[PDB]
Amino acid sequence: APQQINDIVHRTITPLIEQQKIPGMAVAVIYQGKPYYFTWGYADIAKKQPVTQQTLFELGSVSKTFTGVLGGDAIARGEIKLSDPTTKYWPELTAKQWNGITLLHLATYTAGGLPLQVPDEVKSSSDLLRFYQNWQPAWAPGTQRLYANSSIGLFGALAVKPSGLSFEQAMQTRVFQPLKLNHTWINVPPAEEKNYAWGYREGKAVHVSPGALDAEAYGVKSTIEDMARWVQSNLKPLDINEKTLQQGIQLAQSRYWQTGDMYQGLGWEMLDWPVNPDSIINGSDAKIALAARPVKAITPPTPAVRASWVHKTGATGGFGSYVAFIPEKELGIVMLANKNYPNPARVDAAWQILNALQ
Ligand SMILES: *[B]([O])([O])[C]([N]C(=O)[C]C1=[C][C]=[C]S1)C1=[C][C]=[C][C]=[C]1
Ligand SMILES: [K+]
Repeated sequence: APQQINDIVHRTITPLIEQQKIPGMAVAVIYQGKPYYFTWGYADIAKKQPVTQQTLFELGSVSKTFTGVLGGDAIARGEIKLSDPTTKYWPELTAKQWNGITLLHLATYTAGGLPLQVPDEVKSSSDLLRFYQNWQPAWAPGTQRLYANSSIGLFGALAVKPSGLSFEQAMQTRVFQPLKLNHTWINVPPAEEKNYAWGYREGKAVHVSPGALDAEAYGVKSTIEDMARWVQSNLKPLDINEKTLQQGIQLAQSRYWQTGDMYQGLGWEMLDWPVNPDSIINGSDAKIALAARPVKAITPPTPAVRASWVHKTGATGGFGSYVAFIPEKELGIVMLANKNYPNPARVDAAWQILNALQ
C-alpha cells in the first residue's frame, strides 16, 4: 500500500485501540477510488480468531444508510413518494396524530418525536401497530429532529410494501446483489458463522438480540471489504449500472433538513467540507447527549453536494462502527470494531486520517 496511507492509519489507529481497549478492529481507506485494508486483534478472544478482511462485524446504525438507499431505490422505481402520507402504506394507523406525517418525516426523524427505541415488549405485528397508534408526538411534524430507530425503521418497513418482498429480500435483491456485497447479511447464515466476530461489552462476548424493526434500523452485518465497496458505491453513484439504485443513492445524499452545520439525508448525514472534528461531533449524532433540535426545511432538497463530509456512526451492545467519505476528494474510510467505544473518538480518528490524505 502507499506508505502515506499505511503510516497515517497505523499511527492513528494503534493509539485508538490502546486507549479504548478495543479487542479487534478492521479499517478500510478508499483513496482515489481504490481500497486499502488493515486489521488488528481479535474477532473472538476465547478462540483466538484474528480479525481478517472476511470477518463480519455488526454495523449497528450504519445499517440506516442501507435503509435510506433502499428507500431511495423504491422512490426511483416509482413505488413510493416521500411526500406520501404514512397512512397510504399503513391504512390501519388511524389515530389522528398521524395526519400530516409523511414518509419524508419518518425517514429523516422529523415526525414529531418518535422514540429513540422500539420497546422490547413489542414483538408482533399487532404490538407494533399499537405502539405507533398510542404514541403521542411532542411536536408538529417537520419542526424538530430527534434521532430515532422507530422513525427510520418504520420508513424502511413501509418503503418495501409495494414491492411485495420482505425487507430482507428487497435489500438483498435490490442493493446487496447489484453492488456485489456478497458477505453482507441481515441474518448471518450458519455457513458464515465462522467469520462472525463476537462483540464485547463489559468483557463479555455478545451478539445483537432480535427486536422489532431491527433489520431496518440496526441489523446489518458486513465485512471490511464489502463496506469499502459500499463506500465506493456511495462516492461514485454514476458508476452503478442499475438505474434505480444509482438514483436511490443520489436521493439518500440529498439534503432535506438543516440544523446548525448538519444536513439530514436518508440514513446518511452530511456537513459541508472543509470542517473540523469539533464541529462534526457537535453537528451529528456522534455527540454524547441525546438531542432535540429544531430543523429548517430545505425546499426543495439540495442534490448531493460533492464537497461534503458524508458520514454515519453505528453501535450495537458489543460493536462500534463508523463510515465517512468526501465525494469531491474520492476519499473514504470505514472503521469496524467489536467494542462500542465513544463516538467522538471515532470522528477524531477518521478526520485525522482523511485530513492527512486529502
Ligand atoms: B444506532 O444509532 O447505532 C442505534 N443502534 C441500536 O439500536 C442497536 C443496539 C442494540 C443494543 C444497543 S445499541 C442506537 C440507537 C439508540 C441508542 C444507541 C444506539
Ligand atoms: K424484526
